[PDB]
Amino acid sequence: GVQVETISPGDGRTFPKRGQTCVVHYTGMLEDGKKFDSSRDRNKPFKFMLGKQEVIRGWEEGVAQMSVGQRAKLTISPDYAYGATGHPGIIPPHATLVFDVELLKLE
Ligand SMILES: CO[C@H]1C[C@@H]2CC[C@@H](C)[C@@](O)(O2)C(=O)C(=O)N2CCCC[C@H]2C(=O)O[C@H]([C@H](C)C[C@@H]2CC[C@@H](O)[C@H](OC)C2)CC(=O)[C@H](C)/C=C(\C)[C@@H](O)[C@@H](OC)C(=O)[C@H](C)C[C@H](C)/C=C/C=C/C=C/1C
Repeated sequence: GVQVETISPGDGRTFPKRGQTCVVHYTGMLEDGKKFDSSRDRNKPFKFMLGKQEVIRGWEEGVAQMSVGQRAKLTISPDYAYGATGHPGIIPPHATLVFDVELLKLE
């Protein structure tokens, strides 16, 4: 599944609702491997709508349990990421992913 380890705590009260836009900064890497993506490097936060199957399961369930201002290490097993197929040209089959995700605001 997805393990969530807090890097910095949020307010512990303001959690995303289903259908709400989450505004996040993230860095993604293969577990004990190469960094493949970082929204911080392009200086523009990433946005997705929760409960719309817009992102991988590990992100859906991981961000759902985070409060505003929280920064966490998400360790996402293959079944909650890109599984046996992988993501063409970037993520190989059976890849465990590690994301550093900070929940900046809700809109
Ligand atoms: C250039 O950068 C890419 C993202 C890259 C792709 C490759 C991966 C390594 C990665 O580097 O991100 C990455 O770090 C990663 O794994 N991500 C992105 C950060 C959130 C978690 C994860 C993810 O789920 O990506 C996502 C993953 C790759 C595919 C989805 C996985 C869940 C599954 O249910 C979806 O089926 C549909 C497909 C990509 C996204 O986060 C984007 C935003 C969402 C989609 C494309 C779909 O949800 C789509 O559905 C029609 C939409 O509703 C969108 C909003 C419609 C508009 C027009 C499309 C915008 C496309 C944006 C693409 C962006 C910014």
